[PDB]
Amino acid sequence: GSSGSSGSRQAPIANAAVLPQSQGRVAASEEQIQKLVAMGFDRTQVEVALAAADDDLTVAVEILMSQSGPSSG
Repeated sequence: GSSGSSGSRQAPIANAAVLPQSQGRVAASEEQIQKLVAMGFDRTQVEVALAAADDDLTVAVEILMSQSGPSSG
């Protein structure tokens, strides 16, 4: 028959880079750390991400999920 399904477009692929120094203000919220920590993340990881995320959760989560990559760092 027909399998249908035919769409999907414009998706946020790859993480967004962030230059050091300068950009360093409050943002990370406890609610988030918990929303992440609750999921099974580490406060630190949440913060670190939340940072690069720019106070973003939907993004941070992605970072938390795919934080440790195939590299030492």
